[PDB]
Amino acid sequence: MNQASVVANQLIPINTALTLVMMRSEVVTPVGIPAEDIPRLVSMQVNRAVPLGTTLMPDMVKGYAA
Repeated sequence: MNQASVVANQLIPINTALTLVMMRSEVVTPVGIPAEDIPRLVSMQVNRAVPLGTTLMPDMVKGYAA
């Protein structure tokens, strides 16, 4: 209950460096990268196109580890 994940606020194209305008948060299931990790994600690249409204998962971000 109430646990938020990072959700794409825009289509995020492949190999694009994440910016704050790209990353909303929402309480969804399954649970993705926690919202609190957004600062860590800024400037990291996604390794695939991430459609609008997709929950961002650990395997979608180059080099990401919690």
